[PDB]
Amino acid sequence: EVQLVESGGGLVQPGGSLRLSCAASGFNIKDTYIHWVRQAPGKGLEWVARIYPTNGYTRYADSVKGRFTISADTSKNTAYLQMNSLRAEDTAVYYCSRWGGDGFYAMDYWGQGTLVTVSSASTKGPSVCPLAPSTSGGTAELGCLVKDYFPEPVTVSWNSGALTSGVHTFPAVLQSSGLYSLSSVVTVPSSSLGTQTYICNVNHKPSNTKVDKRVEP
Amino acid sequence: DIQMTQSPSSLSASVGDRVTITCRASQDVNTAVAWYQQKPGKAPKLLIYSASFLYSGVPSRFSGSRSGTDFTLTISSLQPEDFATYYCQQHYTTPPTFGQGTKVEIKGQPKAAPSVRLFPPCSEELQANKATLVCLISDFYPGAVTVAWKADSSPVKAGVETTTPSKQSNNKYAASSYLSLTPEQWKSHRSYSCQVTHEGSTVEKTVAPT
Repeated sequence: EVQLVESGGGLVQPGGSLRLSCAASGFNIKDTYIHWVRQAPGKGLEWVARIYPTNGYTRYADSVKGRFTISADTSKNTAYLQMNSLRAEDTAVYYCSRWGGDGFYAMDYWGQGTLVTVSSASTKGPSVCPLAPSTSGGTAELGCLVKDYFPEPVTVSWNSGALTSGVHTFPAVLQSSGLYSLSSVVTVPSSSLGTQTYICNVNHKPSNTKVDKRVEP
Repeated sequence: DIQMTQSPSSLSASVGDRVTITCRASQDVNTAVAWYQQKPGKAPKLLIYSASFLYSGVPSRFSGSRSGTDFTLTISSLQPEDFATYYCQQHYTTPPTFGQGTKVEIKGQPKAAPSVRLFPPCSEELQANKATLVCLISDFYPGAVTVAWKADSSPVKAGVETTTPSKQSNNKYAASSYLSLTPEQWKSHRSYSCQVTHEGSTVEKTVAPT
């Protein structure tokens, strides 16, 4: 039936440029209006632009005028958003959608969305710090702090992936600085402290960073 | 622009409840109003268009109504797949504008209390003349928590960074809070505390320059 597939999202820096595509199948974009709508992380929906591919006529929100161009190619049944002069505030999931057709000005079909992140932060590997802990004959918590990296993601393992029970790697905080930090914890036997070797292996591919820290009590 | 003011911003409901969600337009928009449903990681889906018409395939427990500038979505008997975020939109003019959303959430019949784990700074940071307390929070439902930091007994305003809760694979939540200190501050006090409030109940952990 009707489908809208988008592509072209990415990480870009302020002032940069990106192009999104919205490929329609199961109907003809000539019959209707195509729209872009965005959703910032944790926020609501904001309309960006619209085009009637039959005649090329466009409308924009003021927040993007002179920056973004909406266009269509009917022979490819595809609409585009040329995003120039990108700002941090443009960071969002970008959806295309269509009007029903005729008077039907509700948006009855939406694509799956494509993430666009705009940030002036530059790649930085994390610094990794062991977190040291005690209930005798009970359990203790140890961990690693993975501080000040960019961009996502990092992977953490313990003992090169041998140690799995009791491991919990937490989702990162995005700091006001624009950098991420996260932590990984393991709950271990108190009786094992000072004797068992515990090593966290932190991997940040964008910085080509591979760090192993031994955690002592 | 036309403002769509949606309320409430969230509500927790039981299966079978009658739920009504309200949206006021800042001016007349006639009946040019649509309701959308959105779930995590998915696109919006149209439920209701022209204020009160049910889009094709949408279960008839959904209804929409209009009274002047007041628009309402009613779910007559809430079903499990109805737990989601709802948005109103005016499409009367350009730009079309959306409400700010209502999250309809599963009420935690047995609520699940968080585990809290608190760590003092690491030496490696202290030697670089830095300090971070790490407060790690897991296995809680519902997925809302507030974090307060204490130096001795004094509330700590500055240097706090806290994640929004994120859904674990078991459908409970995890979150972290980071307090940035100077070594000076860390050592100038007897204790720092991380206090987590979930569903009105507090779990506190303390650490000390020890």
